[PDB]
Parts: sequence; structure tokens; C-alpha cells
Amino acid sequence: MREIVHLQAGQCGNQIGAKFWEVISDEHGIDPTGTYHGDSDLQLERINVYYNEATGGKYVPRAVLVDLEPGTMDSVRSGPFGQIFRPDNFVFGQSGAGNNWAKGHYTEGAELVDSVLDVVRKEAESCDCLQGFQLTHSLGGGTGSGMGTLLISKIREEYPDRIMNTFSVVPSPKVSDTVVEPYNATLSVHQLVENTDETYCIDNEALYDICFRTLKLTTPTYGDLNHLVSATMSGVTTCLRFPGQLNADLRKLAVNMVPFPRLHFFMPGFAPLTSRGSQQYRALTVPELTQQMFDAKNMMAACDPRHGRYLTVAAVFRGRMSMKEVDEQMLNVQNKNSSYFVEWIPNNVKTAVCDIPPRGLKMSATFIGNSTAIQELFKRISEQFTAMFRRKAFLHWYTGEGMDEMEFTEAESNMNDLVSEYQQYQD
Amino acid sequence: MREIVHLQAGQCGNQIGAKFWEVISDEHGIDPTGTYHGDSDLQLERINVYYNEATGGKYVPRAVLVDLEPGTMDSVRSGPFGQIFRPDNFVFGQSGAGNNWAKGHYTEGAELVDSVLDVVRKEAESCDCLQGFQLTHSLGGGTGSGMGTLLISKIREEYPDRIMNTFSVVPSPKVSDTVVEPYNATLSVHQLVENTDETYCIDNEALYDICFRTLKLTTPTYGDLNHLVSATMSGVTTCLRFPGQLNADLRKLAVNMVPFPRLHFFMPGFAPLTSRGSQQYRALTVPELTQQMFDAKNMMAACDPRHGRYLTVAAVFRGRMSMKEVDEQMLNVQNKNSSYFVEWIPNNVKTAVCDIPPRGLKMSATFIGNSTAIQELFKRISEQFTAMFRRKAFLHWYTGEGMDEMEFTEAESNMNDLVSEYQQYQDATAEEEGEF
Amino acid sequence: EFDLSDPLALKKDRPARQSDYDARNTISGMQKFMGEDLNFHLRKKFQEEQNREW
Amino acid sequence: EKNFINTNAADVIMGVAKKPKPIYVDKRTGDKHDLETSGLVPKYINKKDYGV
Amino acid sequence: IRLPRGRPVIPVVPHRGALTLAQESYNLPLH
Amino acid sequence: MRECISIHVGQAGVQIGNACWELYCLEHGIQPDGQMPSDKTIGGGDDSFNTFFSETGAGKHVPRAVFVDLEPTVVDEVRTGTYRQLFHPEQLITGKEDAANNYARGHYTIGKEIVDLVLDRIRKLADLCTGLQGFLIFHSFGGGTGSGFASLLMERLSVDYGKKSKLEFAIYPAPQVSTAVVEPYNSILTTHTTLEHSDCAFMVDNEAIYDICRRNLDIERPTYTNLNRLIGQIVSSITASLRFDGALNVDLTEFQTNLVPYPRIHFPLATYAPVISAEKAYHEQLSVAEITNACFEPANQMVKCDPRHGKYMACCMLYRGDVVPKDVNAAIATIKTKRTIQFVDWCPTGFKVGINYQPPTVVPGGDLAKVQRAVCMLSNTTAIAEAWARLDHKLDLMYAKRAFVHWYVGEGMEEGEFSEAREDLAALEKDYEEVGVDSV
Amino acid sequence: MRECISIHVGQAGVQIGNACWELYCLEHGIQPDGQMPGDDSFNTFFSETGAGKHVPRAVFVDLEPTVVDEVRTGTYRQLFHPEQLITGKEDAANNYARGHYTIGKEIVDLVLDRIRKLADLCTGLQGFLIFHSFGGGTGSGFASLLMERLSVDYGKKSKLEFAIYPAPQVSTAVVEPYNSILTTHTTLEHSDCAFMVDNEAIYDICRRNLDIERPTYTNLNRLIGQIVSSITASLRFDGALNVDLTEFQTNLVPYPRIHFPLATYAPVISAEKAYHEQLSVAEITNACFEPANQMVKCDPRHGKYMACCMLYRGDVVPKDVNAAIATIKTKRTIQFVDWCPTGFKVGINYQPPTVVPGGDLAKVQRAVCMLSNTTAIAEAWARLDHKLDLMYAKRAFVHWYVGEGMEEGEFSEAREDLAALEKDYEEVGV
Ligand SMILES: Nc1nc2c(ncn2[C@@H]2O[C@H](COP(=O)(O)OP(=O)(O)OP(=O)(O)O)[C@@H](O)[C@H]2O)c(=O)[nH]1
Ligand SMILES: Nc1nc2c(ncn2[C@@H]2O[C@H](COP(=O)(O)OP(=O)(O)OP(=O)(O)O)[C@@H](O)[C@H]2O)c(=O)[nH]1
Ligand SMILES: Nc1nc2c(ncn2[C@@H]2O[C@H](COP(=O)(O)OP(=O)(O)O)[C@@H](O)[C@H]2O)c(=O)[nH]1
Ligand SMILES: Nc1nc2c(ncn2[C@@H]2O[C@H](COP(=O)(O)OP(=O)(O)O)[C@@H](O)[C@H]2O)c(=O)[nH]1
Ligand SMILES: [Mg+2]
Ligand SMILES: [Mg+2]
Repeated sequence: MREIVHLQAGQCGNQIGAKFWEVISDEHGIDPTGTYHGDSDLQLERINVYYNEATGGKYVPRAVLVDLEPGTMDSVRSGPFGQIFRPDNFVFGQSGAGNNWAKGHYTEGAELVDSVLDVVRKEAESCDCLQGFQLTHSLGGGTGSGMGTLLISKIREEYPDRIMNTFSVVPSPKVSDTVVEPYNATLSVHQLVENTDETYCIDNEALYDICFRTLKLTTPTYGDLNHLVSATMSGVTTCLRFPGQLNADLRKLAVNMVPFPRLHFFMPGFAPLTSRGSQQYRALTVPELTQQMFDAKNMMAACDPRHGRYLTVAAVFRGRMSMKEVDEQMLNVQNKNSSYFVEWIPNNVKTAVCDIPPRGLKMSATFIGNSTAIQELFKRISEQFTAMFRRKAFLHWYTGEGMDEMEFTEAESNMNDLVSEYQQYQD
Repeated sequence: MREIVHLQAGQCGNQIGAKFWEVISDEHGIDPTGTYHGDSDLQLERINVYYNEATGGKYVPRAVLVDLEPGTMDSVRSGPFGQIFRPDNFVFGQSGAGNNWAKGHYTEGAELVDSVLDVVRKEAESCDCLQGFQLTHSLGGGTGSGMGTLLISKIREEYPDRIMNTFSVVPSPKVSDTVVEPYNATLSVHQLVENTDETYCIDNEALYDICFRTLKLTTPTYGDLNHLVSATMSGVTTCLRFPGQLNADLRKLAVNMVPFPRLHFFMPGFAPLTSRGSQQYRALTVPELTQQMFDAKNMMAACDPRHGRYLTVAAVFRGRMSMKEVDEQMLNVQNKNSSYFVEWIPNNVKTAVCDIPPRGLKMSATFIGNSTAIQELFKRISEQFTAMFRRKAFLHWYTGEGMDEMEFTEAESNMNDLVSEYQQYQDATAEEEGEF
Repeated sequence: EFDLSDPLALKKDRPARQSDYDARNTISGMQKFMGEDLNFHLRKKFQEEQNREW
Repeated sequence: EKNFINTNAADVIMGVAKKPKPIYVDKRTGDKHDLETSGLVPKYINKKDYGV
Repeated sequence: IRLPRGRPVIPVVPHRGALTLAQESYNLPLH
Repeated sequence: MRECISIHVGQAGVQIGNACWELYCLEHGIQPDGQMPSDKTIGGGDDSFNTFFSETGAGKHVPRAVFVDLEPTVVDEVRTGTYRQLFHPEQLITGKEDAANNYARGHYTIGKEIVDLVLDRIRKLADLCTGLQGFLIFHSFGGGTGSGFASLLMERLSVDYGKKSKLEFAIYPAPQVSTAVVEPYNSILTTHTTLEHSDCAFMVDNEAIYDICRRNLDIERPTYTNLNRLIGQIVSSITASLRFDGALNVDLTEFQTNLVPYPRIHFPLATYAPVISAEKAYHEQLSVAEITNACFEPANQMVKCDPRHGKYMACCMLYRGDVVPKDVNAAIATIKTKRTIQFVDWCPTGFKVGINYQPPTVVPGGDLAKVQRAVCMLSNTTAIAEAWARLDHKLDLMYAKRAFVHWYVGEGMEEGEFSEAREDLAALEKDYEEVGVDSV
Repeated sequence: MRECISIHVGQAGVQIGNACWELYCLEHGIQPDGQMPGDDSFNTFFSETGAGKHVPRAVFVDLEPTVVDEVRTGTYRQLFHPEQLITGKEDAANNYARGHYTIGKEIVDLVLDRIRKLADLCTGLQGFLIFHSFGGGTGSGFASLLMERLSVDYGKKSKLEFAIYPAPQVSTAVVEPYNSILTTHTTLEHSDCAFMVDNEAIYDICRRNLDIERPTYTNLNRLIGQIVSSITASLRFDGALNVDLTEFQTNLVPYPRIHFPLATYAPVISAEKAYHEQLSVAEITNACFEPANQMVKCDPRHGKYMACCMLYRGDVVPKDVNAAIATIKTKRTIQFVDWCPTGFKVGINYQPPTVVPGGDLAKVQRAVCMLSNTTAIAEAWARLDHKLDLMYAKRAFVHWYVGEGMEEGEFSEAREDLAALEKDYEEVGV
């Protein structure tokens, strides 16, 4: 019906994709070998949105797993849910990306992109009507940030009128693990500003903040961060997989989100998140969901929304609830504080309501917020970039791959004018 | 329908709040885990004034717990009602205030207050129609006085038409605890005058004298004085939670006892207090209650009312009683003592009756007294402050934190302005026009 | 739709998570996380005993 | 050097009152709503660009 | 963190303590 | 065909209307559930409930009353009480936060919110009124809701209905006891705004009813229900002509013409004559002469004003029960010969009479005795100028220092309204003096 | 003889029809499977076939499948013919341009074919009943194209509009002023009478009249279905005064640009409150003119009435109607314009309104559906115009509309038309 071809590039991309596909298999009732064993007929209705059908009643994901070195996809193949992907879609290289954007964009990813485009064409034209693709990667790496942007570009000149989603993970200055990632993040956000339709900026610092102050986890690993990302990844496309009193697919959260084509950098957020010991003091109602959902700490991007004006806000509720509860909470939020919302748009909140909740849950909701406070996620990275670039810090690893130094200049200039774009509606 | 967001700052505030919430929960029928277990139906109708609804019949209080030392949170969690508080509302610091008003007001209580204001705004905007706030703290402490004054100053500028009651604890003439109590005491009164609606001064020596004379307690502890404090907090708000022949909420007491905006320092007193050996020697009648209530040896502030004049007096009664007897007793106590009531106010008594007594109690009453004998409480603090500040007794623990020397001057200037204002209203000709 | 307007609906409603394990704590609910280390103190004590004998 | 009776009266003699915010009660329970934002009073008819 | 004590009873007053001048004197007339 | 709308506003109004409507239900056959116990006639049955109760299609009678309060804890007792099924749910209006002893809350900010809801409910109740006579408003002069919102109700009703009759049942401030401090401010303001929007204003004190309950009735330590039952008996004897047979019927329009001589003096005092306990009634014959003389006793008055300190201007007398008009004639002829009872020269008549054959009803639980005769006397006397002078002095003492005016000036009411309200009642003070002097 | 072809567009249209056809099938003796366990009163909505199946005269249209598939898998699946329920492939996604220029052309032909095949069975075709919403993409875009195409092949045939206005305070979308301005600019010459309801007003009505706090969209759909059943009740049941569907346009629309009357269903009370209330004709007709009972959140006291068409149900005696409207004509609250000295159109039916199991409203013997054309709607047009002028000043969200083959001048020539509409609403009150 309305199919989504899921792509992932990189280590971080593949570990998020494993969590996401197991989460969707949880939602649609798919066992670790591929078949169906659920208890409701609603789970087979739009199961072909994410899955295909083989002989013998086997459901396979519409997934394309791309990497430049075989160990990571060997790791996801041997995981708890590695037996559900068709082994054709596993594409690897031999020499790694080396945490180098130029390698993944010119040297090693360009000689791999033809087979991956072949697989993308084979899997993306079995469907009747293709809603759009979906990419998971990070901007701080080399193969997700480098070859992933190449992948977005080549599936943009071939499928112009589709939906592009990128659940990118931009780096954080406070939690930084590679000394080169300002270059990669700048050169990838140079491409993501015009090759994507929506972009969901997620920070590892914000995920660690959530796991430390909200969930009170003793030892949060990367698996819990991928779980929190896949929560919102499943929450944004729940109305075209399940019925609802007010349906809203992926395109409706784009026309009602971006006022101008250059402003599509959002920040997700999942509302019903509770600590282990604070479970019995919680009432699962709509006001408690919407006051937790709008909180500054609950954002999955490390920018404080109280420093800027909200442009437009989504809320895709799941569960069984009345409608004026939601319609009055979203009106109360806009009425209480009129200085954090822009004045040239009368209604800044879009409501989406589904019916089927997450499994074992009474009610859930997700957040998609477009704000002018996202510019400080770009000012810090641009300042680090111009700290490194003024002395040509690590440029011999990039210029030797064959890219001119003009590319960095145009990348930082477009990051600067994106910042100045997000600044003119701050006042 | 008329909710009260509770606040408690410092060790004194938290130890008072634990006993206060125990008494409220015993009144409304809440077990030490949270589930309602009452017998009648009036205990569930107005439960939302102090409580919130959670799943399964469990009720979570409206309180916010603020401190700078985690040991006090450890002690307030180890009590018989430590499980009923929501774990998110516990806000603590890492380093204690050091018994310093300046530290807890400027350096350590500055960054910590943002999370406390976050809890307050989270928990106050979920109210059907909020009435106001309460605060229990001690002005002689470090985090209590400084962070409570900061909390009140920040709260009043965001909700400028609510009710801000403070059950503050004033320092001591006779037996004190700390050396630097006069500095914090004279720096806290400045904020309470401009930023509070009602201020209740509770003195520890008056409670000690009550426990030693009226109750004959062998070992009065802090959990023993906090019972009397909790009784006078619970008796004030009894008209909101239970029906009455004559109802008076916090705003009615606000209107009746405050003739001018700067004079809102009151004098609590609880009526049915009687020792264990003399329990069977009393006949519980309304004249007994009003005879003990107006007694000079029953106030919770160490300042007798014979040394001043009664500007206005409240008497909130609980239990089934007759209105004619109450009104004639107030009449008799006004007419017998003529020189102790001001003459430019004809009737100084506000009466209120609620027909539900406290649990176990049969009749009870609460004395709220606006007297001009409260000025002598400020006189002693002013004398001790002038004894200290004349030679920089301990200023290097305040000025090094960023405070100014001139900041200590405006404190006692405004405090003595309040003293002079009370003095001028004490001796005023009732039959006199004025310049205007 | 009496359930959406039941005044005592919150009284008969059960918490999202009751114990450390029951049926409706599955990974699509975001209520149970693997990073919460139940049996963490026991692992530290066992490893300390191994170090002691060594 | 200030008489606190003359100035306490002068602060209410040389003053102005606080004008209330118009609020209508809709139901018998006591639910209150703002009057200006809800479409009951005529507000946007008096705009400068009406009909032009 | 376990519960320390059983909380001695302190029951309500037998005859008063639950009637609020409208439960009494405003019942069924029924003389 | 004789319907009157009772508008109870405030805690005093609601608690008075509780006893009033209990006695209205008990006087007719209406159960607390709003249904008759049976239909003894095949198709007949008296329609005498039409003054107070509106019958639906099947069998249920609904009161023609509006209960207004700004605090939920007084109306919620009626809402969950015995007469819960009797009242229509939308007839009990309730605010969220109360006026709290302040006239400004009830007149400018808080009471101006629910005024539309009460006006539409009043219009809906007046729509079923076939022969509507006038409104009866119960409030108190000392509260915030009962002083401000009742005045706002008169304010709106004069605009929306014109010259329709509206009688008051006020609770006047007592001269020595009170339950508030800012009571004189509310009294002066709500007298000033309703000096002219009220056709009549029957007032009773609370200390005077305490004295009557102590002295005439045998009971000590009384509660508010004992006062409310007496006020309900007064309001039943006022409206007894509309529902029961009468030798001389007294319409509600007759009170303003036979009791208000001049366009501002409309404050008569009420008194109920044979208010005695059962064992005092056992030893006493209660003939028309005795209970006519007992109305003019200074101790038996329900307002704390000595009638010997002033001059009677007009008297309206309502009789109930086994009453011969011959004895009424003789008893009123005897009173005019007395010297301790003095009248004004320009009113040689001074009396309006009304006799109703219905004896007063005995509510169970009340302390009043079953009597065959009763008089509810409404007397307008010049002796009330003592009470206005004492209220004048009590306002004066506080207004000299401008105490408590920050609570009023900070809520949309200017200071000047005190200066003109006090000036207007200071005019009314000598307005009473001009009608007390004899022309020679 | 008296057929009526219903058309439901969008999610709002399908969910409204799911209650309307529930009420229709329960009104007659029609089971969910289409059989009847004989009178022929159902021909206004049902056409009988050779197999004994009563097929509704409705065309359920949407551009998104998963709101029509619940008709296909629900409890009323056997009742509906397969070609009636028509779905697209991609939704317009809150875009007028997508539903009017790109996606609507693929489905307009098939919907026109089903409309024509449904109109061959109608010997006495009266009019089309259209249900849609102004805020949506399909319901604002494809429905307007449906009017533009239906006005050519038929012409003078009656068309009735049952549209959902944008709410005053709440709004579930962002670009819904753009959708509203365009479907109001282009429907003006292609709609005979546009009945207006508002979601927030019905929200308040079920909050304060019924005791159901927190209703969902289903209760609103049931109230709208009750209004629609009262509107066409004279075609199926005996009445003292019968009202045809072409009388509404003649007695409610003074000028062709002004065809936006209001809705009001009078005795909408709960079963707890019906015990203490007699529900006579005067009481319900007085509750009609109370602004707390209007289904559009506006105050009619701040304007002048233009006309009034008002209907009756159940045991209604005409002299009570006479005196009850004579009372309303004497109230200073209610005012009419200079050029309408007559004011009222009256209809009386005999069928009491039908109850639904598990419903909200109580079983009553009398009911009134009042249709008022008032000048007080001019506060809504000015406010929607201001909400547009906030956004169109900085050219917000225009790029999502020029992509689907609409030039930039369409917004401007819409704003010109409804500036003229506001001028017409002001200039007739003089
Ligand atoms: N006779 C009688 N008087 C009452 C009763 N209750 C209150 N009052 C009088 O009412 C005055 C105070 O006003 P209240 O009725 O208590 O309250 P209110 O009129 O609603 O004013 P607010 O409380 O400010 O809203 C007191 O001075 C009492 O004398 C009652 O039950 N019977
Ligand atoms: N009053 C009322 N409005 C409804 C109902 N269902 C949907 N709506 C309205 O429908 C509008 C949005 O349109 P949709 O429901 O999405 O239907 P649509 O016209 O097909 O729009 P798209 O799905 O985007 O093509 C909102 O403004 C809702 O107010 C309902 O049951 N009652
Ligand atoms: N959320 C998340 N981020 C990860 C994970 N593993 C690595 N990263 C981030 O990815 C960035 C480096 O990218 P990398 O793991 O090498 O992916 P690759 O370069 O595309 O193969 C670092 O900044 C990490 O923070 C993971 O499991 N989850
Ligand atoms: N009366 C009384 N006084 C107390 C109680 N707890 C603490 N205090 C007083 O509070 C003062 C210490 O202030 P404290 O709150 O501990 O300082 P802080 O923690 O820095 O705010 C001492 O003088 C104590 O006498 C109590 O339960 N009752
Ligand atoms: Mg009151
Ligand atoms: Mg649609």
C-alpha cells in the first residue's frame, strides 16, 4: 500500500536498525525466525508497509544494510534478530572508512554504491505505491556520514517526489569520541539541508541525560540509547500502520511542519518514560503525557527549547483517549506562554491521534518540535570546525582523497547561512 | 477545587512537614503507603486540596521537599510516612549551606532553585483552581531562611494574586542554637514583609514552655513541638476541606486580619491542650476553649499580648458547637479586656466554625492573633544585630560570598521601619481626622 | 464510551509496571530497560570474592 | 521621620484601582474561561482592514 | 525501606465527628 | 397563578432557603424526592403548589428557586443531601472561589462572572410563571457574596424587568456581636447601591433572635438552624395568602404600598408573635389580644432596635389560623389608645390587616409549639435611626485611618465610592429626621 | 419518488456517515446485513434490488484507505455495495492543491460514474447531501472539485452542504486557514446552502448540557446525524406541515453569496436532567435562541438575524408553535434586519426522534432543529482572515502549494473574494 524502504549505513546505523526492526517485529507480532504469532487481526493489515512476503509465509523486512567493513554486519547477523533479514541486502566493503568522510564519499563508498543502488531498486519497485525511504546514520562517523549522504543524493535524482527521512545523530561537544567529527558533521549537514525532507537531530548527550535523570538507569549502554531512538522512530509512522480517529501519515507531518524548505531539523521526544521506583505514583492521563512531553529535559536533542521560539510542534498520540483533552492541552500550552511560540502563525501545534497503543501500554505520545533553538547545535560545531580549519588541522587525510579545500569553505558558509536562517525568526 | 501547593525548605521545614503530612493523612484516612482507607465520605470529597490522584486509589501529596544536605532527606524518608512522597519532588543539593544566609541565597541556592521552580510550576499548573502556597522554614537556619526567601521572591513574581503563607520559625532571646542567628534573622525579615501575604511566627521557647507547663512532658523532642505546629497549620485550612456553619478560607482571614499591607505578622495558638495527669479534671465546654485560647501562656511566639494591643483576632473553631455561646464568649473577652484592643477598629474578632473535628478530637479551636506586641520580637533581634554589626562580628562569611556592606543596612532599616509602624499604630487616637 | 468518562476510572486502573517482571513489559512499551542492572550488587560481590581468593 | 498613618492613607488616596480581566463562567460547577479569546464578544470586526 | 510500625488506631468520635448540621435536622421528616 | 421566584444568594441565603423549602414541602404534600406519596383524587388534587413548585408532565414538582453561592461547600451539602432529588441540578449555581467578606469580590471581579448564568436561570424559571408577582431575595448585609452579588442581581433585574416587585429578606448587622471585621464596609456599600433597587427590605438581626430563643423559647445554646426555621416561618406567613383561603388576602404588591411611605425609607422590621415553647404554650391561652399585644413588646422584636426610641410610621399585620376579624378589630383598637406606642401625625391609619385561615405547620425537630393563631407583623418605624447611627460610627472609626481599604482599592473599586456611599447614608440619616418631626 | 443521494468526502465525511447511516438503518426496520425482518418509506435513502437487499444511496469518498476499510471490515459491511466505498492511493496530507490538482483527477471520474449510476435509479431525485470539513486536504480540495463538476452536468439540482467550520480556539492543523480560504472562495457559486457546525461548540454542549465530560468525535457525529435526520424527516414520515429540501434555500438564502446558516438542536439533555424538566414546545424553542445551545461558537446577540427556518418533531400542536414564536418576536435580546419583516419558516413532523442504544441523548417526545441565518457569523470570517494574514504576510507554507500546479495569485484572489464577503455581511445590516 504505502511502503517504506528502510536503509541504514554505519555501525551506529546498524545497531539502531536492529533495535528498530525488533521493535516493529514486536509491534506486528513477528518471531525471530520471521513468521507471525500475534493475537490480533489488526497487526496484519498494513504489515506490508515495512515487510515483504516470501514463500511459506515468511515476512522479511524491507531493509538495506550498508557498511564498509564486515565485522559490524557480522555482529548484527549473529544477534537475536539477525535471522530475519534476507542475506542479499547485506552489503559490505573490505577496507573500512577510517573515520574519514572523504573516503566514504569518494574513495570506498563510491565503488560500493552501484550494488547498493541495485539492491535499492530491486526492493523499492516491488511495492505498488512507495511513500518514501528512511535512513539511519550519524554525522560523526565516516561511512554513515560519508556514504549515507551519497546514498541520499543518488536516491534523490532518481525518486524526486518521495519522502526522505534521516534519523541522523549529530555529535555533541561534551560527549565527543573522535577528533575529526567537526569536519564530517559539517560536510554532512551541508548535504542534509537540501537532500532530505525531514531530519531528526538526536544527540548522545541528550540520550545520556534522559537515561541519567528520567529513567535512573545504573549502567546505560548503547542498546538503551538505540531503544530510546527506535521508540520515536516507531512513533512517527504509527498512523499509516494502525487506524486512528485522526490519521496522519508522513507527508502530513511535513506540510504542517516546515514553513520554508530549509527548516526541517526537528527534535524527537517520547512522553511516557518513568523510573522504576516512581511507577506507582504515576497516572496515565493525557495532561500528564503532554506536560512531560513538552519538558525541556525530555527533548532528545541537547538544545534547550526555552532559549528560542517554537516554530511548529507535532504530537502523535497512541491509545484510546478523548479528543478535546488533547485539543485543550495543546491550547493550554500555547495560551500559558505566548513568548516561546512564534506570532505570525496562529496555531503552532498539529494533533495526530492513533488507536492501537504500544504493546502492554495504556497510552503513549511522541514529540516532533521545530524550534529556533536548534541553531546552537550548529554554532558549537561550526565554531569547533573553524577552530580546526584555521590551521588546517587534519586536512591531509581529506585532501589526499581528492577533494578541494573549497568544499570545506562552502560547507561552513552554508552552515552559517542556515544559522542566520534560523536566527531571523528568533526575535 | 481550591488547592494548596506545599513547600518546605531546610531541616526545620522538613521535620515540620513530615508531622504536618502525618496529621493531615490521619485526618483524611491515608495509610503509610498512600491508599485511601477512610470510613465516612467527607474525607474523600475535598481530598484534592492537599493530594493528587494516582492509579489504584493511591494519593500523592502536593508537597515539594527542598534542602541542601541529603541527610535531612534521608531522615524524612525514614519516617512513618516517608513512602507517600513522590520521589521526583525530592530536590537536594550536594554541599550544605554552612548555616549561612548569603551562601544559601546567592551561591548554592541560586542554581539549585531552577529545578525547584521547575517542580513548583509543574505541580501548580495541574490545579483546577489554585488558592495559594504554604512554606515552613526557620529564619535562623542557613538553607531554610535564604532559599525560602529566594523561593518566595521568585514565586510572587509569577503568581501575583495567590496566597503566600509562611509558618516561619523566629530565633530565640533566651536559648539559641547558632551564633550567627541575628544576621540571618534580620536579612530574612526584609523579604517576608514585601513578598508574603500572611506570616506566622512560631518560637521554639514558647513551644518548650507549653510542653513543660501545659503538657508536663518529661522529654519534649522536636517531634513533640512539631505536633503543636502541625495542629495549628491544619486548623487554619479546615474550612476548605470540611463543611461549616460559618466558613472562612485563607483569603477571608487575609481580608479580616490585615488592615494595612505591611502588618501581617501573626501569633498562633492551639486551644485544647491539657496534660496527661489533669485530663480527667476538665469539662470540655466552649468557655474552656476560649479561656485557654486567649491566655498569654498559650501563644506560639514568645511575646505576651499584655505588652501590646490586639489589632485583629481570629478564632477558627472545629466541632459541633453553638454559635450563640461562641459569639457571647468573644463579646466577653472583648469587653472585659478593654485596653488590650485598639479603639479605631470596633470589632476585632473574626469567627469561623467547621463541624468536623480532628480525628480523635471532639472540639478544637485555633487562635490567629495580629498584635502590636510582636514588635518586641524584632527589638531583640535588632539589638543583637547592632551588637554584632558595629564591629564586623562575622562579616567575612557573608561579604566574601558577594554580599555588600550596604546590603546589611537596608535590612535593619526596613525592620525598624516595621517596628516604628507597629508603634505608631499602637498609640493612635481613634477620634481623629488626620492631615488628609 | 463510558470508560473515557468514568469518574472512578483511575481507581480501577493499574500501574504501567507492577514488578520486576510480568507480562506487559515488552520492548515496544519502553517500560523495561536492559541497562537497569538487576543483579548488579551480587555480581560485584562475587567478583570481589574471586579477587579475595586470588 | 515619617508618620505611617498619613502615608498609608496617601497611598490609597493618590492611587488608581486594578481593572479586572473579563471572565465568564460557563457551567454551574464554576468553570471559567477567558472572554476575549473565545468567540463571543465582537473583537475582529473592529479591525482596520475589514471589508477592504 | 520497610514499614516501621502499625500506627495506633485513634478512631473517630462516636456520635459527633461525622454529622455536619445538614445530615442532622434535615433528614426525612417522618415524625 | 401566584408564582414567586425565591433567589437565595450567599451562605445565609442557602441555609435559610434549606429550612424554607423543607417547610414548603411539608406544608403541602410533597416528599423530599419531589413526588407526592399518592394521587388520592381520580383527576383532581389541589394545585396550591403552583406558587412555589412547578409540575412536570408525569408526577414531579420542581422548586422555583435559584441557590447561588461562590463557595462549593454550602451548596454541595444540598447537592448530596436529603433534598437532592427534589432540586433541579441546574438550579444550584456554584463558584470556585468565594468573595471572602469583601464587597468588591462580589460586585466587580468574581461576582460579575456568574451573573449571566443566574440571569438566564432566572429567565428560564420566570418563563413557566403564568401569573408572576415578584422576586424574593434572601441575603445578608455582612458577607461578601450576599452583599455584592445580591446588589449586582438587583442591578441587573432593574434593567431587565423594570418595575417588577422585589422584596428583600436581609440579615442586618447586630449592634454588639458580629462575625467579621469589614462588615460595616459591606453594609454601607450594599445599602448605598440598593437604596432604590429594592421595593421593600425586611431585615432581622441575629443577636435579637438569639435573645428570643433564649428568653421566649426554653432552649439554650442554639444553632443557626433554629434561626433559619423562624425566618422560614416568617416568609411562609408573608406568602400564605397566595396558597390558602383568606378572609382578607394580602398580595405581594400590597406590602410596598402599605409599608413604604417615602422613596428611600423601605426598611421595616419583622416580628412573629406567639414564638413560645411547648410547656409555656400548655399554660397560656393565645387569644388575638395577647398575641397582638406581644408583637409590640420591645423584647419580642427580631431586630435589636427599641421601638420606644422612635415613632411608628406604618404597620402591616398578617394573621393566621382560628382568627375572628372582630377580635382583630378590638385588639388594634386597644393598641391605638396606648401612650408607650406612639405614631406619626401624618399617618392616622397606620395599619394594614390580613387574615388567613391556614394554621401554621409544625416541622418535626423544631422547638416551636403547635398554635392555632399567629401574627407576622412587619413594622416600619423611625426607631431604626439608632441602628444606622451605630453602623455610621462603626464605619467611621475604621474609615478615619483608612483601614482595610487596600483590599478594596486594589480590585477595581475606587476610593471615591466610599466617600459617596457614606455621604448618601449621612443624607438618609436626616431623611429619617425630617419624617419624625410633627407639624405644628 | 423522493430520493436523496448522499456524498461523504474525507475522514470527517466517512465518520459522519458512519453515524448517519446507523441512524437511518435504525430509523426503519433495516438490519446491519441490509434485509428487513411492507411499507416503502426507505426510498429516500435505500434502493431495493432483486435479492432483497437495501443499498444506501451514498458514495463514501476518500484519498486514504484506512478510514474506509473500517466500513469494509466493521459491522455494516454487508449493507454497502463495493463500488460505493471509493478510496484513492495517497492522501492529500492537509493540502488543498494535492486534493484539487494532482490526486483528485484520478478519482473524480470514478466518483462521477458512481454518482450517475446511482442517479439512474432516482425517478424523483431531490438533492445531494454533502458532508466534509474545511480543514482537511481531501474534504477541502476534492469536495470543491466535486461541486465544480456536479454543477455542470446537473445544474439546477439542489445541493446541500454540511461543512465543519474551523474552531475558534482549538485547531488540529496548521495550514487549515489556507484550506478554508480556498474551499470558501471556490464553493461560493457551487453550493445552494452551506450548513455550518463547529467541533468546539459541540464540545461545550456535551460538556454543559449533557453530563458527558470527555466525549470523542463519535458523540459529535451522532449529534450531526440527529440534525440531518430532522432535516429530511418530512420526506419519509407524515407531517402536519411538510418541508421539501428545496424550501431551505428559498427560505434561508436571501442573496447568493450569503448561504451560511447555523445549526441548533433544541432538547439535547441527559436522562438525569430529563426527570426534573418538562420539555414543552415553548421551552425548547426558547432554548434554541440561547447562545449556549448553538452548534457554532458565536454570540447571535451581537448581530441581526436574516431569516429563520425551524423544524419540529413528535407530538407538536401548531398553536403552541404559534404562541411560542410570538413570544420570541417580543424579546429585545433577539433582533432582525430591516428588510425581513416576516422572519420565520415553520415545519411540523409527527415522527419523534429515534434513540440509539448506548447513546447520549434521552428519549424525548418533542424536538426542534433550528436553522438560523445570522449576521453574527461575520466575526468568524474576520478572524479567519486575520489568521490567514498572519501567515500569508511572510509567505509561510506557500511552497507546499505552488508545487501542485497552483500559481501564487490564487491566495490573493481568494482573499479578495472573502474581503468582499465581509463587506457584504456588513453592508446588509444598514
Ligand atoms: N440567620 C443566619 N445568618 C447567617 C447564616 N450563615 C451566615 N449568616 C450571616 O452571614 C454573615 C456572613 O456572610 P456568609 O453568609 O457567612 O457568607 P457570604 O454571605 O456568602 O459572604 P462570603 O463568605 O464572603 O462569600 C454573618 O455575619 C452571619 O451573620 C445562617 O445560617 N443563618
Ligand atoms: N466535528 C468533527 N470533525 C471531524 C471529525 N472527524 C474529522 N474531523 C475534522 O476533520 C478535519 C481534518 O480533516 P480529516 O479528518 O483529516 O479528513 P480529510 O478532509 O480527508 O483530510 P485529509 O485526511 O488530510 O485528506 C479536522 O479539522 C477535524 O476537525 C468528526 O468526527 N467530527
Ligand atoms: N546512538 C548510538 N550511537 C553510536 C553507537 N555506536 C557509535 N555511535 C556514535 O557514532 C559515532 C561514530 O560513528 P561510528 O560508530 O564509527 O559509525 P560509522 O562511522 O558510520 O561506521 C560516535 O560519535 C558515536 O557516538 C550506538 O550504538 N548508538
Ligand atoms: N521548634 C522547632 N525548631 C526546629 C525544628 N527543627 C529545627 N529547628 C530549629 O531550626 C534551627 C536550625 O535551622 P536549620 O533548619 O537546621 O538550618 P538549615 O537546615 O540550614 O535551614 C535551630 O535553631 C532549631 O532550633 C523543630 O522541629 N522544631
Ligand atoms: Mg461565604
Ligand atoms: Mg484525507
